[PDB]
Amino acid sequence: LIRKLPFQRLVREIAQDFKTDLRFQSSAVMALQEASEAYLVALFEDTNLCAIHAKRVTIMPKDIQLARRIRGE
Amino acid sequence: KESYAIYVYKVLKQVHPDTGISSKAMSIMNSFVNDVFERIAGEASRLAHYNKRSTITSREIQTAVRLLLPGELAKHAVSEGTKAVTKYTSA
Amino acid sequence: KVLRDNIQGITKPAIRRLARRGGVKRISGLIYEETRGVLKVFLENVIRDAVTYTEHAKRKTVTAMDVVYALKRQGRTL
Amino acid sequence: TRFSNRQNKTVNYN
Amino acid sequence: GIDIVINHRLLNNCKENYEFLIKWTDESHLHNTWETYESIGQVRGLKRLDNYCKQFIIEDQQVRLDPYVTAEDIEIMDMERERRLDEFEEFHVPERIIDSQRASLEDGTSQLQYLVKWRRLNYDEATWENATDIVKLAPEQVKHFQNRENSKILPQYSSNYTSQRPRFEKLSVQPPFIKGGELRDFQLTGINWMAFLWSKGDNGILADEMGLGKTVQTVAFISWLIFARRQNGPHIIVVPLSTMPAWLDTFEKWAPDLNCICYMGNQKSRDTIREYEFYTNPKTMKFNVLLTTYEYILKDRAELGSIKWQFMAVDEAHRLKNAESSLYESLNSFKVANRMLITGTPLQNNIKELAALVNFLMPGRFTIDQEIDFENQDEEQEEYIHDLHRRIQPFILRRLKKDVEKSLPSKTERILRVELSDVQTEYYKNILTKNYSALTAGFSLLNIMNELKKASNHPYLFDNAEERVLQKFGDGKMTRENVLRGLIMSSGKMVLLDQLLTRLKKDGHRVLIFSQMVRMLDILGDYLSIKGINFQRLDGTVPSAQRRISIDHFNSPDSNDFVFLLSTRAGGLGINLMTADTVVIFDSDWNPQADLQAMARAHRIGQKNHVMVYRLVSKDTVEEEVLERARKKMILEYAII
Amino acid sequence: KTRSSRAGLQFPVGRVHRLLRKGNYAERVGAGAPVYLAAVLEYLTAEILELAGNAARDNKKTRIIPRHLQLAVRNDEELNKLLGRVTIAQGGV
DNA sequence: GAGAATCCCGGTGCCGAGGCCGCTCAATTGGTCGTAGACAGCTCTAGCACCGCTTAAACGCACGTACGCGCTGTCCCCCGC
DNA sequence: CGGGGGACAGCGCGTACGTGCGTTTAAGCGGTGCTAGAGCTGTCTACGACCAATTGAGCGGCCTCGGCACCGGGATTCTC
Ligand SMILES: Nc1ncnc2c1ncn2[C@@H]1O[C@H](COP(=O)(O)OP(=O)(O)O)[C@@H](O)[C@H]1O
Ligand code: BEF
Ligand SMILES: [Mg+2]
Repeated sequence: LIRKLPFQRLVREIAQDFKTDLRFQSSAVMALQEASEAYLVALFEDTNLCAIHAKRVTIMPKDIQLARRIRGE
Repeated sequence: KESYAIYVYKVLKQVHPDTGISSKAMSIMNSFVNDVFERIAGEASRLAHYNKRSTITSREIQTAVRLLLPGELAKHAVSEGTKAVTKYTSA
Repeated sequence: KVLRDNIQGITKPAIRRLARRGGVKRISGLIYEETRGVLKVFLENVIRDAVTYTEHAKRKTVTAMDVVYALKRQGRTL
Repeated sequence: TRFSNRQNKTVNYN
Repeated sequence: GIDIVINHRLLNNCKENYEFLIKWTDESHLHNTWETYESIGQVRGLKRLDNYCKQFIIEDQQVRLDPYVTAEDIEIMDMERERRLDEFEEFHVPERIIDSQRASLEDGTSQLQYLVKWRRLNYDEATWENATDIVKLAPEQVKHFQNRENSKILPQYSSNYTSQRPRFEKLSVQPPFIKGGELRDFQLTGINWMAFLWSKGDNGILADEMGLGKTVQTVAFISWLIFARRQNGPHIIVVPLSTMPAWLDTFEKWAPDLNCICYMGNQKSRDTIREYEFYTNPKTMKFNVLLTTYEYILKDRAELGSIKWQFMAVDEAHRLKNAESSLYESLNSFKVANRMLITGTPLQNNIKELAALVNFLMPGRFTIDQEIDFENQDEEQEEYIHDLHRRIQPFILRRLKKDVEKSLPSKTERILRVELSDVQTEYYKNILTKNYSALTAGFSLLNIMNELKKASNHPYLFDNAEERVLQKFGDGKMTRENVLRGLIMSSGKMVLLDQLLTRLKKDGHRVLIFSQMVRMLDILGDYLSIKGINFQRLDGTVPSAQRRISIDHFNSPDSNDFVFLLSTRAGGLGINLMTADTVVIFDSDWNPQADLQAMARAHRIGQKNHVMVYRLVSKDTVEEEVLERARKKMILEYAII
Repeated sequence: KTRSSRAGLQFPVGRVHRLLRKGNYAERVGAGAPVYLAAVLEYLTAEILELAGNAARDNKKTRIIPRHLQLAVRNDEELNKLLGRVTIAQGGV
């Protein structure tokens, strides 16, 4: 769903912050895509539950913050 | 290399020989097998240490699985383990 | 060529698709920047530990197995 | 032949 | 629906007053008419008129209001105008009729429409238009269409040959099928030797030198085998994109009566080609020969693989390097009675590539294997390479212009050793030294060779270098001339080549620039434009039509654009630039044969005069090592000869 | 006959018996434990594979694929709640 | 403004914390033996960078409506005693 | 049990979001080409494990003293 080239360029940027010189297996990039997609989708399902509890059709950033606090923190 | 795919194939043919399996699914089964194994083993070890025991036996695993596993799956699996070890020991 | 991809690479249509997969009906236009931040944090959390795994192997290259170790423990907690 | 012990809900996955 | 206007003629003034040469979504280019905003009213696609209104506004702004726009920029605008309008007029001339049908009109009458394709244009536009105009505008095209409808050169007219192969031997007569010129002994002997090889039954390689006639030779041979060997069943010619028009032009001059096609474009284009052009009564396929590019094979791999091909021909056949190439796979999923591989140099790099080629010709028939391989000197490998040489020699044709036609004047070739700038020295050191702060000042060390090589051609390939350079100049930013200086000073090669270019400018010499690096060819494009030079660029990004017409114009003798700038990967192959006397290379590749190909782009049957060739080599930097490895690769060529 | 076939089991009792040492889980291991372990391993995989086979069969596919596994895993609440933190690569929602 | 609740101050009890002493077990010291790890070298492959080409996706703008927000009024419940 | 406040519903208005359309842009795929490090193998030496003896500290029990908590009274502070 999410685009491997942008995604992996982001990944390498962040890695470059910690190490400053890396190599990556493409399988590692794939795994990071799968993980990030699954995590984000779960968080979306949560935040939607929040939005409907607040009787909105639109989700709001407040719903993201709340969901992340309650589940994640 | 040290992998179960042949055993997966055995039980696959034993459970649904009309179904093939993707290598991806096969690898997922291998990852799954390793995960459940390390889960039960790590628990049984720590239980044995708690019991001050240097040895692991059927009881430890039989207890650990009843701890890990959902209630139906537990007593079904427990019965399968006891049946199997009965056959093994009676042989 | 002035823009930088790390933020931009994750972009309105893909976020929309993720939301639709998440069953969301409608979204405020503000949401995307929250999620990018959250994504960065999530990504940042995992990759740091993958780096340290790679350090303990003293290897330059990061494998999917290192990712699996970091993602295994971190994912279960989160 | 590897029979299943549990009695569980029937599912349609199609 | 609305389609976007050819031309405009006489902001609210712009909207009310003016008139535009519309086109419509279902009507061919000849249905263009002058229309006005209120006369059309609201119609589907009016945003195109809005776009053209915006364009016309900015045209007025650039042509008339901006005081800076120089006279030569107005002349370039007039060129853009007249060149595009002439190309619209070419879209207003048919190129092909595909089929004919009579259809009922709303008046209850009926009319005979010809499915018409148009010049510079393809089967996305092509549509049924009443023959009443076709018959008067291009009766030649009507005649050719009536020929192409009826050639009986079609798959159903030929058998499964492989069971039998009659002999052939060399001949000394001009091919009678050919309208396009006059073969000499070498082209004819091409025809002869290919016919003999076919008559052994075999698949062959043509490697007489680059630009020496292969295209005309191969069309003459395919014509011979169609006529002589009744090879009426489809032949597939796979061609590098840029040369597909020239191959067409070859047919359109050398055997214009043949029923052959080029296969390209969007799925709609390719579908309409398949159904209308290929299929009869959907199957049997109307064409005798299909041109394709490599990727358009993959675009229809199994579909075209369903045809019983009688002949495969392959330009730049080193495009097939190894068995695992997706192309090599697809071409061996295809089945064919004959294969012929064309390249003015038979191997780029290594014995394994030639092994894969000969396996593609005759799989497993040649005992060529790593167990004897190219140790730089070895009696056993040198014996076996001469054994392979004599084994292959019946199956390769090779000559130089030195053999073929001493009339063709030779090439000067020279290396231009040049010093680093201070900027070059700094950055190169800052790659030899590992300075993450220097990277942070303008960011990866993960390929040091590439970083230092591209730096070594130009530090402006790091974007912060232009800022920090022109700011340490301080005046550099301030004016075009100060920018020009602050740029050109930054590499010694740039200074030298600027001197040489100024000399050629005084000479009136016509010159080709080549590089591996598209960003460098951009920096050089900007340098040329700020220097006020007239030139064209070519690289793999420009689509077919603009690149084609760019080549055509530059080959036109009146072309004031005296410089052509080219990528190697796209521009170095297949093309003839006979208007250019001189060639320069900023950087050799790992592979020498690519450089020989670039040279061939100048060096051709059509070259009028002795050519001159220069290589810009930085002093004490890795390219010398690259050059020595490329020379070792050339030693492999010298060993196989 | 081999320990597995003696138990009727279709898994490498010798491997896991070795692995119980190789993983340091205990310096001693009792002979039934690897057998009992193998029995429950076989049972567990059979239950999931049966559901996944239905999933492939229902999707008219012979190939069991991550989608079919994921669909099975999420349909049983017990497996799903057992596997609530397991994530299936290329297993869609 | 008045009353109720909260805080501060002082005394006393009660127990726990802190210290001391003696004994036992663990920790330390020294020696022996082997294997695991470290080091070095070689070969293989996968990872990195860039170009060529197609096409689909993404972006930007305009148009429309629907949803969200705020306001108002009524009613029930929960809070407080 | 009584009273007051919050909750809920309905209505109006404006803006934001969604959809359509066209054009631009970068991804996706294939190929080019090379080098680095990945992994494997072999060898040697250091380090820990094991065993034995000795010594000192820690643990356990007991005693004494001080700190903390609770209770009562008065003054301060908040709330209606
Ligand atoms: N038989 C011929 N007579 C005259 N000119 C020729 C002949 N063959 C080729 N040429 C010239 O060569 C040019 C084509 O180069 P070509 O040989 O087709 O490249 P290649 O064969 O290397 O692909 C044409 O412009 C044409 O003028
Ligand atoms: F293919 Be030729 F050398 F132009
Ligand atoms: Mg050619």
